[PDB]
Amino acid sequence: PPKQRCRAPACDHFGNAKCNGYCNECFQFKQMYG
Amino acid sequence: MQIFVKTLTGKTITLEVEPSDTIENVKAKIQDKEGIPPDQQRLIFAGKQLEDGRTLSDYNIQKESTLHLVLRLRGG
Ligand SMILES: [K+]
Ligand SMILES: [Zn+2]
Repeated sequence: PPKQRCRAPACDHFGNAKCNGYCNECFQFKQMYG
Repeated sequence: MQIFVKTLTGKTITLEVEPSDTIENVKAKIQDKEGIPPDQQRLIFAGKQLEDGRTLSDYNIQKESTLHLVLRLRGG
């Protein structure tokens, strides 16, 4: 599987498992600034 | 006056600010602390997206209020 919002605060994208629950976009940013 | 900005990693950023500080100012402060270009920053308070040319006070952001920071790429 069922759908889930990105775990990033106030992000309304859908998360995925390959990105640990983040959307792809936040996961990219996270790889940069996290 | 301090406010808090919560990032995608759950990290809390503490900013020294004034009620008359603009959103653009707050994003410039975030760029200083974190290195994130302001055009990639989206600030959210009370679930509402904040406009660059407006003050914290315009959004009733108070001492030790907490904002949420969402990051988005820009393609033009
Ligand atoms: K979310
Ligand atoms: Zn996201």
